[PDB]
Amino acid sequence: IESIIKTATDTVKSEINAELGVVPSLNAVETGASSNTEPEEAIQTRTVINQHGVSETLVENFLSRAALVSKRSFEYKNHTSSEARTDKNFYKWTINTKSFVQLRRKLELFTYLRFDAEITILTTVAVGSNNSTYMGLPDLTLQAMFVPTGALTPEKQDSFHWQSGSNASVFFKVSDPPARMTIPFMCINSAYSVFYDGFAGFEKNGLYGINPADTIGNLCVRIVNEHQPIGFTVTVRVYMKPKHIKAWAPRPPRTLPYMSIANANYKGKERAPNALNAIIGNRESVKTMPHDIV
Amino acid sequence: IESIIKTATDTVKSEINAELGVVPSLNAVETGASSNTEPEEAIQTRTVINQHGVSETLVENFLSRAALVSKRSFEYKNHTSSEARTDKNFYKWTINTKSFVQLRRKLELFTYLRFDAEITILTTVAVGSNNSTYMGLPDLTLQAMFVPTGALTPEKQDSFHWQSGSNASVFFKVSDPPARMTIPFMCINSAYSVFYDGFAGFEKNGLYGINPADTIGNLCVRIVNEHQPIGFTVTVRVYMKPKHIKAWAPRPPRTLPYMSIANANYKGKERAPNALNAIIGNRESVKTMPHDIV
Amino acid sequence: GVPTYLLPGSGQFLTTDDHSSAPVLPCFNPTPEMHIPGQVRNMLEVIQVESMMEINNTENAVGMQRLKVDISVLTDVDQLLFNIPLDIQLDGPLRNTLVGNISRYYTHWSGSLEMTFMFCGSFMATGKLILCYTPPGGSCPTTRETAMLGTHIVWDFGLQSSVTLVIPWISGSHYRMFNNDAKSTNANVGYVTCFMQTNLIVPSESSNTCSLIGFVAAKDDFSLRLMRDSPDIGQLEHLHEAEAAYQ
Amino acid sequence: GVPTYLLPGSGQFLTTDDHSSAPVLPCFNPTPEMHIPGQVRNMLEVIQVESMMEINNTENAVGMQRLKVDISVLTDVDQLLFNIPLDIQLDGPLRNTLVGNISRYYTHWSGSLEMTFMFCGSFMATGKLILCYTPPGGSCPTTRETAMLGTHIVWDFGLQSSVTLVIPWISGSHYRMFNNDAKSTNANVGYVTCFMQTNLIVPSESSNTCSLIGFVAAKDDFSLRLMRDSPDIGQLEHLHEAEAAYQ
Amino acid sequence: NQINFYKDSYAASASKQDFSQDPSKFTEPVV
Amino acid sequence: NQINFYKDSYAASASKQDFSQDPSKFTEPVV
Amino acid sequence: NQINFYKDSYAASASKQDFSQDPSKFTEPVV
Amino acid sequence: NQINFYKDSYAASASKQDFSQDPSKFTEPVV
Amino acid sequence: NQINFYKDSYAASASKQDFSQDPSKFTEPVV
Repeated sequence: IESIIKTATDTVKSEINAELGVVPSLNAVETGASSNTEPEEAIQTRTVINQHGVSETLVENFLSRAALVSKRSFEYKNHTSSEARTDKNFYKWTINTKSFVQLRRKLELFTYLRFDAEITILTTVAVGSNNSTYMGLPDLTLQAMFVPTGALTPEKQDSFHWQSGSNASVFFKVSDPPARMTIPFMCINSAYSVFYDGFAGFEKNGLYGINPADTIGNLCVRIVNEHQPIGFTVTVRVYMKPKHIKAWAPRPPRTLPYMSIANANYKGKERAPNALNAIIGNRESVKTMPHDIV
Repeated sequence: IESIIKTATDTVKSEINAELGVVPSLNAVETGASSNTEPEEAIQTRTVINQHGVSETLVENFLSRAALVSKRSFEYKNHTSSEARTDKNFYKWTINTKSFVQLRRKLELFTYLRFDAEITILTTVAVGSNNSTYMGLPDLTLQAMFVPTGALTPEKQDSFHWQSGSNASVFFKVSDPPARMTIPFMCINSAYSVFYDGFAGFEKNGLYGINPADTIGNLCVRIVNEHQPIGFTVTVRVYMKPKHIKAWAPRPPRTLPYMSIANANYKGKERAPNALNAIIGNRESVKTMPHDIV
Repeated sequence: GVPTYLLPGSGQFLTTDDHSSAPVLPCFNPTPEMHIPGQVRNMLEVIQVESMMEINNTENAVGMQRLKVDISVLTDVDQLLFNIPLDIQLDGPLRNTLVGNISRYYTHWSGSLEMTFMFCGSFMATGKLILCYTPPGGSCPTTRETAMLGTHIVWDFGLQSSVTLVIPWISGSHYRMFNNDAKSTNANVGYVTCFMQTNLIVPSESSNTCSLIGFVAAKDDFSLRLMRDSPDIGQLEHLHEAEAAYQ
Repeated sequence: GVPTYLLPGSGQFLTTDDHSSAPVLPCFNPTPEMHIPGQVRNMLEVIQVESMMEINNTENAVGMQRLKVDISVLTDVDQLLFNIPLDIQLDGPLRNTLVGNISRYYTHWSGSLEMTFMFCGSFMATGKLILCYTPPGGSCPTTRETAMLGTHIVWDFGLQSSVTLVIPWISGSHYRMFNNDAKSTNANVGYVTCFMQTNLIVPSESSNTCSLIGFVAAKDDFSLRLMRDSPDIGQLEHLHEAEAAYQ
Repeated sequence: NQINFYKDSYAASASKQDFSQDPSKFTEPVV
Repeated sequence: NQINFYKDSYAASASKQDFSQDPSKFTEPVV
Repeated sequence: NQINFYKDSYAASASKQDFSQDPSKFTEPVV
Repeated sequence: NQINFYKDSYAASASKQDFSQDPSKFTEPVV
Repeated sequence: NQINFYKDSYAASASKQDFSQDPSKFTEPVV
């Protein structure tokens, strides 16, 4: 407790400490992690002043890396002519922390996470394969509107829900710096429960793990410009940088590959490593050293 | 009165308050809203310190959201060749608070509103469907000139009223950040009367609700560049962010769908919710719970 | 100063941004403020004012009959007079209020909800109403003995002719979400079930079908975050005198 | 001020950049902090906690048998019980730990690694284990007399039933790289080779195949730089309920 | 926190600091 | 080193200065 | 409120602060 | 009025302030 | 003359001010 240490702690000089009645290396794992330090036993250490880095491995600095949370490549054409389910020059994305396994595993080291989401939207335009000719990349103004969870989301590109009188929207060009915005810590609880051992509704048919409090919202991203005669694959990549991190109850890292966004269902690879019956790639025996120096 | 409260007010601990001769929960609705608080009666509350958010639900913060007020998609071609009524590479828009129902309903919660209008113009270029080929999006410089209400508005793209010697105009490119300007609070009265129970002129044939004092002006938006051989649908989206809000006489929110920009005429949907005879979607009975937990 | 690198959030149009923008008239003095009455500087000033709940909410009730609930002389005790779902952010009897419609401009809300019921019967119409807000987790109580276990208040009409059932703020989270599902733990609020306590007794020359107007307001402990567009209004088509404000 | 020239690093999107960006709600007050237990402000708070090493690491060991090593009553002295490669950033028995998985979010690491072995046998099961971390430069010691020249500890089970072999920080550089090669000078760490010292003696009514659970944590001298994406997880395909969080 | 470099007071940032509120105008407009 | 010019405290720079840490919550959660 | 970073006084902002006025030059040019 | 943020003195603004002049070098180069 | 607005000391300007030099390390490495 009350440690405001800014570097790695230095070790002191250790002599021969063969004292009867006390032994530091003998501990109890059945209490917690052991307190046997380096100059206490098992090594006759020297006094080395430790000036090593700690600010980089801060939980803030651990989780303040802008990693991808929504890579959606939607076509930009006459979608109103003949499309059924595909994204009609717009997509409503439920803002989840779980779409990409890197930042999902990074935030899933902790049970609770209070952070503001620095959402940076990097949108790229490519020409779709139907046109098969470049003809220039157009400067496209895009609207990303943060709709609250469960509120009324637009259904069209010109759906008249894009006025953003009360909803917060950001207009940004593709020939511009990427859209940097800060979604607040908007959870109704005092942290985002990255895991939820419970159900959303008071009925028994609710979904497991989907607390709507920790659901951030819905980024509805559209092209503000009307349709071009040429279709364009607009690949919008929302990277979320979690900032002002306050973390609680650290957890085992996710070892098996993720299967679903909604839950923590597990199925390992068909052989080790990261398999269901064997997280680590198997050695020949207990007495066999892999990558032994020869 | 004299409350400069910055958070939600905390409740105090409440014991059994069965006192004869006084009863807090018994009030008079025939005076106003009741003053029976939580620790007074009907609950034995605990002292919970309330640190909840108030700055987000400030009337300033409620109405300082840049919502759409003028989405006009006008063609950019040889309009002078053969067009009759359509917008000849320019449009004069009477700046009204009432074009889009989101920000219209937001400002129509209050009778009076003193604000400066942060007009942000996000203009998008799309290729019109007659050309049916991309060929690049051109960088178009647009002039938005704020003409006073009733003053001389231009009639052409090169109408010689675009000199803006006295009128205030903003020149802005489509390959640029959107045009951020602040129209002042320019009403001849000390607030914008969002509703007007009166007529504009001293004659009896005036229009009801159109006070020219609360009419902000006329944004005449044109392409400064001369016509291209390719026509372009220029969709200019004026979003108005009302800033320095001072609000007066709060009102019922508009429940029925809006019919006209000019007046507050009403016609609900063909069945509830938001219908003329039933604003709320109907239940089965008074004793029937919709979405009851089962 | 001179060395300036553009941020990733530069050149974008945020809706909720607060940066100072350019004037159009370089020396415009506005008309000075007069003291217009009722200066509104926060939504809580509008929030704590009572507003009629649409308690009846039934297809035979047309207009005026929806804002009141007709409570009648019952021949037997322990019937549900009415039950009100307290989804202030979802479509219900609390939607068409100040607190419901204004809180639907937000996704997250908190605070106690005062609910004042005014008995609009005759003076000689006597009766006790028991109004029980039930915390979420179970079904809506259709019987009084399951209802009085929650936050219940017993109200004799008398001379004051109105009561305030203050719905307290009991929730696991600090706020309650909108989330478009009324079954959720962070969205379901409870059920205000009003029952007969000692039956409504009227004279024969007074109307047996008495009427009750309920209201929901809040207290100063109310709070709102995560502003969103309200689904009460909606534009599927450009209204009249639009494209005539352009011509 | 007014004269501003754009830097070469202007308009770019750095992942690790820390510039303040725009709010979306202009007056959003978040819900206030409650004292949730276990506030984690640095990775070293998670780093120095013990976590099971996958010592067995063998194909016959399925699941539960991998996190323990079955030490048996040997008929002869001076056999290797097990040897653990200490590549905390490479796939091995130290990979599936707090320190291994969290240090694989970094390329450079430093500090002493505590390794606590808890004897999960019977009370009457007696035996001395000699655990020898060997500094890199040579082969893994398969014999005890080549192993005790390094950092060796002798452990009698007794009442405490657990020992901590603290692997010291002896390296030429200040940090050790990941570098994807376990043979390298700046990546190979040493070998923790555990041997019988005075053999494991159990009674006939106790289990001869006793079991040992080892753990690696670190001390407060641990440190991590050059954050990278961990190879423990990997996305070759968009998971389930993605494209259903969009629909 | 204000970058109002223009000469007009109406051109400033949206002043979300008017925390003074009087609900007794609308809640209790009596006596 | 902070260019937080916006009116919200949540919009500030990523505060990589919380050097206070207590490993005894998780290492030694005893007595 | 002035971001005049150039070395010429004529390059400054439009000085809309010359509130001194004398209408008696043109209204009452007598005695 | 100088926004010289670079570390070299030669990179500064054009110093149009050297008002000292001596015409008697060239007008009267006598005695 | 330094516009180091980032939170890392390694991100600063190229410090061309280390004028201290010791040539006797390499010129006269004797006695």
